[PDB]
Parts: sequence; structure tokens; C-alpha cells
Amino acid sequence: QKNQAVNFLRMSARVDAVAARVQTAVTMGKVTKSMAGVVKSMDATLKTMNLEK
Amino acid sequence: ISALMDKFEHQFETLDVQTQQMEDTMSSTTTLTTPQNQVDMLLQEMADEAGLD
Repeated sequence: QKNQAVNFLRMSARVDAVAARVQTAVTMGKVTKSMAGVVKSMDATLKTMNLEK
Repeated sequence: ISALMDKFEHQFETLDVQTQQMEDTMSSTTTLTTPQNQVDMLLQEMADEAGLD
């Protein structure tokens, strides 16, 4: 029982780590998409709003 | 009947050898998780102080 406790708990560690980096990957994804969004909408609204007018 | 009974002895005898075999491979597969040394020191640990509480 005790050595199993060690083994499992170790798996918990490493799997948790990958879980963290995947988390970062997803949130990074959201930020990227949304940012693309603002760059575009702002761009097509920068074409008819171009500074001279 | 008597025949059925010696047949009985032989039968569950084979049960016991099946048991023994099974538990040999079954206990030699997971055996990394139960060292002999560790168990020795444990059993000793609870030997010397066994009834002292």
C-alpha cells in the first residue's frame, strides 16, 4: 500500500504537469483567436475610417 | 459413490495446484512494489514495540 502510494502520487505529479501546460495552450488559443478578431474588425473599420476622413 | 469421491479428492487437489500456480505468477508480476527488505524492517518495527502501544 505504501509503495503504491508513492507510485500513484508520482503519476499524479507528472500528469498534473502536462495538464498545466495544456491549460496554457488552450488559454493561449483563446487569446490568439480573439486578438485576430480585433485586428480584423479594427482593420476593415480602419479602411473607411482612414485618418484623412 | 466411492468412485465419485476419490474423483472428488483428485478434483479439488487440482484446484489447489491451480491456486498455487496462479498466486506464484500473480505475486511475481507485481513484486517490484513489495521488496523483501522493506517488509522485514516493517515487521520488525511492529515486532519490538508490538504490545507496548
